[PDB]
Amino acid sequence: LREELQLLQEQGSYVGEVVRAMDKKKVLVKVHPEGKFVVDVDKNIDINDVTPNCRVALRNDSYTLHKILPNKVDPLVSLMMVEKVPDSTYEMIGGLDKQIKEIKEVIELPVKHPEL
Amino acid sequence: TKGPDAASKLPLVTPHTQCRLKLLKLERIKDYLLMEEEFIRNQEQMKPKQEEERSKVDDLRGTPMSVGTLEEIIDDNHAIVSTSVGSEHYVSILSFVDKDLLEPGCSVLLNHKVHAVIGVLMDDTDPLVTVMKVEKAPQETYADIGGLDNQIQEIKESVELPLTHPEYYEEMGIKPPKGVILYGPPGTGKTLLAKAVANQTSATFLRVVGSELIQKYLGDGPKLVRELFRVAEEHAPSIVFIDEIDAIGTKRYDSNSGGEREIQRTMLELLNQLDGFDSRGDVKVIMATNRIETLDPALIRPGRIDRKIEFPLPDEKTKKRIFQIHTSRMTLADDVTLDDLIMAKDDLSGADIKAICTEAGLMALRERRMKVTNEDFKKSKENVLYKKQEGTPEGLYL
Amino acid sequence: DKPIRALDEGDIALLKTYGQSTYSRQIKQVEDDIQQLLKKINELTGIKESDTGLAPPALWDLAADKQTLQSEQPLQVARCTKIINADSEDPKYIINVKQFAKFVVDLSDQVAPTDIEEGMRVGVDRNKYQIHIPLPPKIDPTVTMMQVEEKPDVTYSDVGGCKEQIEKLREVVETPLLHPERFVNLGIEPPKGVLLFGPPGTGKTLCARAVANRTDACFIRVIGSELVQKYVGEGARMVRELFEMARTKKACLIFFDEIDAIGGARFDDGAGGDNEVQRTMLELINQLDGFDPRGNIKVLMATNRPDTLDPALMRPGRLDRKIEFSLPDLEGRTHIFKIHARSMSVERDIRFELLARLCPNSTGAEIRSVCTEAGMFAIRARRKIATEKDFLEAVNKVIKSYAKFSATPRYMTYN
Amino acid sequence: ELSEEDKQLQDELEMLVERLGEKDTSLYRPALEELRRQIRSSTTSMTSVPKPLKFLRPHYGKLKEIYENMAPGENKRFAADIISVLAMTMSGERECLKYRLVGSQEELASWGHEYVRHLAGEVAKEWQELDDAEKVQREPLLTLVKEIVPYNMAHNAEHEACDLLMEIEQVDMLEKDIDENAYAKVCLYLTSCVNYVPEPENSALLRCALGVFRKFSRFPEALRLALMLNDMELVEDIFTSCKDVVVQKQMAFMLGRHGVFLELSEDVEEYEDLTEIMSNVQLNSNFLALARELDIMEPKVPDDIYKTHLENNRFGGSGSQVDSARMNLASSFVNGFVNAAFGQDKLLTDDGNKWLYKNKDHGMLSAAASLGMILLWDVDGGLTQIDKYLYSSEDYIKSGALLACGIVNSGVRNECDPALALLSDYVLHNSNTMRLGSIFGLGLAYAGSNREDVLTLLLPVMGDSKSSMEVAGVTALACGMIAVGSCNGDVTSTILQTIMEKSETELKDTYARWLPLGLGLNHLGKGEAIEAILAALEVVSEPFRSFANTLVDVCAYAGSGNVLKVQQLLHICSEHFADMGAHQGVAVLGIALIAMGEEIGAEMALRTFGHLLRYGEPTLRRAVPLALALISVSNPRLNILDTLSKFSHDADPEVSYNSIFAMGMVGSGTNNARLAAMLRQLAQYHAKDPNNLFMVRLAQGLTHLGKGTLTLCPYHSDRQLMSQVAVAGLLTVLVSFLDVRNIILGKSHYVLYGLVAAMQPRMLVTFDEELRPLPVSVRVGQAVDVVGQAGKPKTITGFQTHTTPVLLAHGERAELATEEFLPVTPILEGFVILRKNPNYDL
Ligand SMILES: Nc1ncnc2c1ncn2[C@@H]1O[C@H](COP(=O)(O)OP(=O)(O)OP(=O)(O)O)[C@@H](O)[C@H]1O
Ligand SMILES: Nc1ncnc2c1ncn2[C@@H]1O[C@H](COP(=O)(O)OP(=O)(O)OP(=O)(O)O)[C@@H](O)[C@H]1O
Ligand SMILES: [Mg+2]
Ligand SMILES: [Mg+2]
Repeated sequence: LREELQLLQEQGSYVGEVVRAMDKKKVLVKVHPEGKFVVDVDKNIDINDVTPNCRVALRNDSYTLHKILPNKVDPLVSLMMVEKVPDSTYEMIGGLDKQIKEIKEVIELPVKHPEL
Repeated sequence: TKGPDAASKLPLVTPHTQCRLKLLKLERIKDYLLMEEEFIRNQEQMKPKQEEERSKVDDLRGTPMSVGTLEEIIDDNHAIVSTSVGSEHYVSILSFVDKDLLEPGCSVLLNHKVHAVIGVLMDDTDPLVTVMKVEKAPQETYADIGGLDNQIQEIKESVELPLTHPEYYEEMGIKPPKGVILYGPPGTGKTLLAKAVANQTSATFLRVVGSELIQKYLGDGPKLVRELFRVAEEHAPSIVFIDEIDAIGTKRYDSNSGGEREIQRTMLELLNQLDGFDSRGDVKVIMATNRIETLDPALIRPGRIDRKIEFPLPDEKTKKRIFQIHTSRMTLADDVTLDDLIMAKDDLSGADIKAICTEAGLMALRERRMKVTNEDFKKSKENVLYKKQEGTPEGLYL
Repeated sequence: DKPIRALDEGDIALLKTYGQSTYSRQIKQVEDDIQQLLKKINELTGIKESDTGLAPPALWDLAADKQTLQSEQPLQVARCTKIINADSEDPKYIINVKQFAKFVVDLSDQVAPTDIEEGMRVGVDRNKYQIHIPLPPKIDPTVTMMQVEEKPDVTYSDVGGCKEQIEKLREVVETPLLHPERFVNLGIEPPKGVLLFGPPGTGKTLCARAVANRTDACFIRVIGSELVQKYVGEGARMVRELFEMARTKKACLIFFDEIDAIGGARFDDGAGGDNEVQRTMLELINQLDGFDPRGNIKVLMATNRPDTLDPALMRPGRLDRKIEFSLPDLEGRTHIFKIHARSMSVERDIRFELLARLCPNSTGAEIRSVCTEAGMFAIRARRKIATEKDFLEAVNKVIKSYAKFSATPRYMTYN
Repeated sequence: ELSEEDKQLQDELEMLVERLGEKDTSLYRPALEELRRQIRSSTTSMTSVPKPLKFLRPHYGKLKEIYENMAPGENKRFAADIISVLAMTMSGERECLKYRLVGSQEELASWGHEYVRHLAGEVAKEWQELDDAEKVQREPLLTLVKEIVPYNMAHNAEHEACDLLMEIEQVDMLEKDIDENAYAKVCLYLTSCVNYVPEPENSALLRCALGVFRKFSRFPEALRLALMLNDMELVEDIFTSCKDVVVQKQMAFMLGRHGVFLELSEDVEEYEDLTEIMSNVQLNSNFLALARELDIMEPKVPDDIYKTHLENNRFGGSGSQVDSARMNLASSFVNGFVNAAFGQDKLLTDDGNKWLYKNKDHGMLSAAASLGMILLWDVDGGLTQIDKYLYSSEDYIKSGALLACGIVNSGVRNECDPALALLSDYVLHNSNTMRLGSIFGLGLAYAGSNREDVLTLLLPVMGDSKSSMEVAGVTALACGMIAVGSCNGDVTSTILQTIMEKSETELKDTYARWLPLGLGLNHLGKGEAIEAILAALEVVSEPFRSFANTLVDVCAYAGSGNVLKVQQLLHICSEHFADMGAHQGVAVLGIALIAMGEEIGAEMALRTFGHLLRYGEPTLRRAVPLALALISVSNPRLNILDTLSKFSHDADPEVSYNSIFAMGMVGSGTNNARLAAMLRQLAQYHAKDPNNLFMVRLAQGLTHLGKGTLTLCPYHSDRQLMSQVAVAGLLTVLVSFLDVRNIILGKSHYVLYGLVAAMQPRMLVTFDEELRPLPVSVRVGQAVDVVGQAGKPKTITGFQTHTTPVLLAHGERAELATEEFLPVTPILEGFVILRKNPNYDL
């Protein structure tokens, strides 16, 4: 509980996109309301991992890049990726066995066994 | 100057057969890559000056560094700089900055606290433009194109030969063609030819969709086009490929359509970049479109687009070449007579031949065979070729 | 027919094993580790350090840069909106900090009240907002880059077949400047604007380049992408500052290249349309003619689609003269052929009249393309001299090969 | 899941395999007969899944033990066959091999193509797993190969046959098994695989292909592989075996192109014609025809080559009226190289003495050599003009005239040998300049000769204590390049004694670098005999011990592609510690010269050189551009030129100098207008420094060499045939260029003329059987193989139609578009002879 409280009182960190690395010690980032910033990188964070357009987190004091964070996705596009799969089944499709095999020759065979 | 950033490519390993020669060449590639890895790993490991220079300069400028827009140069060390919030500040220019680099409108690195000019940001390239640059050259080469000898020759004379052999052009007095539109029915090899020339070229290559150069905000479309062409200028020998120019190249017309007028403004900026006031320099443009008749005449006119390369539906010899190329990696039987597929008038294109080969492979896999036969190809022809509905009139003409 | 049977795991294993496997596994593994090795090299080098404005060490060598940093202080730029002048002893000064706010401040003791006039821009301290230094008047950067300052190498001898167009252009942009006395004597006010219009590639931009080449005055090549700004009313302000800069120069020249971009037709049935672009066009209209006379600012406008322009803009008070560039006649096309084949390594027997007659409806750009294609044909088969047959083949390849579908059997209809 | 037929077949297979539980008499013959029948039926069919093998997933442990106990006769052999077929799909490598090894022999053909391939792979695995500890297992594997190879030969599977025969290290059976329709495929496979296979298997493969080509009587190809092996005895054997006089003339043309001059006995008819063709006396004449085909008779002047009319004359009429010596030397090199081999110049032919009189000492030698180098391959024509300048007032320039002779006799030979006669009385001259000129002219005139008389005459110079250090270095390089790629024990011992007796203080100079040179120049392409060489050189002390070891390591593995030697050289380069960086520079040149053997290795050496440049210390940065020049001589690749242009503006003068020379060498003779423009821009930028201007003008001369009709490529025959003389010439020039200021910018401009030893022209002059020129329509294009190992001649695409003679740029080949003529040599390079087609009917 005390550790949670102490982590809570720490200032919230900005989140900014990445244009490109610049020095192996500095990163060009772009925060939401202000413009670009050439900022330092945290010791643990490796430069070869911060790729352009990767939505890093910067400290609120010196804008230091301290986390890589998940990549940005247009909110509207992310809603197009299904999470809860539907309930339809191949056994619930009647009379389309040939069609099912034909489509699975493209949707199942290549991804499962590209070696063929 | 900022010379071309040509895409990197590994040497082609041939034969493509699963033989020991391919193993030896690939292992030579692995050997040299391991040599490079060993050298680049032991270089910094044995590194025991300029550290004082860095500890002074970086400490003086400090982090983070704000990025502002230079507006005025008042004194030799004072400048009016507008921050990204639009607020102007009269700040000082520190000594460790090249005064010749400072120009009005340039992107300038300022201190976070006093906003004083600590440096100048060189690139400041729009991320939507730096993604257009090609880093990994496509694997398709001129050896993967069957037929199309005239088209390949024209494109080589346009965008390839001037780079390697400008002697002919300079000696005779021609300015080499600096604009090519690859037009024809879909699946004929336009994008394939663009991939091949990108693979072969030693100049920087920019790939555009003809639709990613279009932006939400009102003035960002033409501005993005200008940024793309300026970047092409920076890396002097450049090739700008705009696939599906139909998206913006459509004919100009008068209507309210508040978005369409911005569309036309973007295309107008494009044609200004191609041929307008001030020279364009040593940057070639390759444009591809299925429908050319719908393009604006001022865009495809000579001087802007010097050559119009037609990609017709392949003929018998060309189709035979496509089949030979695309079944090269296959294991053909002895009963296969490809000729029957090449003849007849199915109006099949190179993409159609590729799909025929793929579907013949799938048909062979259906019969658990790793080697294709004539019957598999015959089945694949009818299975895949069913594209057009009628396309023909009745028995009126004798 | 016989249904396709499924591919069981044993079948998959057999197909992927019952075949070439002496080197297939090794080749595939080598390729995969080759890709991984390439990724390793790219990651381990992976810097391409961005260039920054770091001067050579001997240039700065300044330990006093920190002294300048701490001693000198930043100043926000703000224009003194008004002089309050309470008693001429505690006058007070209303200033406007761009978009931040507006304030009532006093000058620092460094500057004198007579040196701070109303309306000028001054630097204010960030704490007490007190005036600290007068500043030169604002000059928009992009507006000063809109100027050319570098005459292109296109002379008037490189524009063939447009003698009337060139003479009418020089009558509006050159003659009233070099020799104004030829007009005031006759009491004629020369036109202050010209609209260059015609088919694409006929030579409007070439004539504009020639004008800029021998203007001898201030030439401003307006970029159509900068009058179109993101924010509302910024394009109109762009036009205002552009015209003000032109007025600062003595008898400036402005060339609105491709005026269709910001010269559309005003409308409201589209439920909003452009509005901002229409407002910028309306402000350009106001600057061209109306109250607040424009002055000695001759305006050049070019567009190869003039029918979409606003009738208010097309009105002969803003664009007085309307020079039309038409498809060159036979003599003009011969002149263009001679111009564009001057530097080529061709034969001396080329009948350029024949080639000009072989391209009935063709712009000058098409003639240049024909010359370049003739050179290309002479290069393909490696001849160092381009003969007449090369030019004929080029004419067929450029004009006839894309003109129409009137094939020779269909062309037998005429004799 | 399965089907009705599949289920029935599975049930039958399970019943057949389960019946083997007991020892009933009517079990082993019936069950194994049925299993054999089904397996043979399925395997001897199309590549369909072997349904019995898919159904069969039992354990053979009971089958193996019963094999051990039942029926010592044929039934255990049937069981062995069945389990071998089963384990081919599974992982039973050793067991699957020995089942066919000791089981029923029958034949491998009776099973199937896939079974044969799997057995071949397992046999290769076992052979690589079997050492010389026992030969008992080797013999039955050899017997298996005896049938595996003909199967592949008859079923177009020459790939697997060749691979297996390379694994077993035995390749004799290809001599007796190759057919008429398949010799080209296997021969091309070997000639491509030789480059990448390491020692000593490459030489064995080369001689195997040589024997195959001799058996099939493809004599020109036999000559190509003989020069690849670099052994004179088999070349003589091929020369004797050549019964067709047209092929004799063709092989004489190729021998002259390679510069191999073998003594011909009078027993061979038409000896005089072959000798005069091999002396290459006709070439100049053909060149003249070449030029008069392109209307490029008129020679050029350095003023127009520099295009002073385009350079911004910032100082007009006040800063160009002074003629410095160094710019005059550069202009001499230009008004030479550019107009070379055309038989005429407009400033050195009509105003000779006036030109030479504005040169001092070194300029005299340079201009005298360039006077001979303005007319190539005309011994009598060259000497008719060179004699007067040999009779000059300043007798010190006499030596320069000898260079002219040595630079005129280059690429040609005369029966009377004017060069040997002219320099025999001048080699022993006591004057340092006189002896230097004599030895350099003798070396240039006699490149690749290996004549014992000249070597013996050159021997006493090494032992002469009076001879200066630069005289000793030039003598060593001349001895090495007269004995290129021969491992001459006489020259090796002489140079070893000379370096052993040399003192450290006298070794510290730059010219001592030329002492290993000739030693290394004696051992090009022969890395086997260099163990003794390195042992002998280990006596001398470091750092020059390491320097000489590195240099001889380069010279031994010239184009070998030995990646282990390259790894050693890269380790040398990467060791971050003046003379210490010389080892790293020599090792960088070593990576270059080893990697230039293969296109893939060269293109990766590009990336390694880039990494070295962007992450190396100053000495490596200076060294790399020489390596880049070596990699792509006369091959104006745009990426290389762009990197060199980027580094031509470097703040390190040596790096910029080396980059400029790399521009000159890589773009030499290509007449690249882009390279010419970049060189003009570099001249404008570097207008103040005399050295940068001198070297940029030298690069312009190199790139305008012969008005674009000359190349310095040390490679021939589709870049597969190396040239020892050319490799030696570039090696000398580059190692001298390792110290630009002291050697190139010092007293040794004449070393540049060593490039003329590598000066080889490009044409497509076509001759008839009687050697008259014959115009033939030729289809010219890129040699990009659109196939795999189909044996095609790279399937020339990018076609263009030409009439001979034709100019072929580097990387672009030619083919005969007319069936009316048949070329004796299928490689259309240089001068060729076309036989009228007897098959063609009008
Ligand atoms: N002439 C050809 N030779 C070889 N392959 C071809 C040829 N034409 C088409 N193909 C094959 O077709 C594939 C798809 O064609 P491609 O991408 O070039 O289409 P396109 O002509 O640009 O069509 P679109 O109008 O859709 O842009 C290519 O990847 C290539 O493998
Ligand atoms: N009369 C002429 N003489 C010589 N060249 C000409 C002539 N007319 C046109 N050209 C050529 O046409 C080329 C392109 O024409 P230009 O740039 O003037 O197009 P435009 O008609 O203004 O079209 P847009 O509608 O894009 O504004 C010029 O580079 C020039 O070489
Ligand atoms: Mg496409
Ligand atoms: Mg125009």
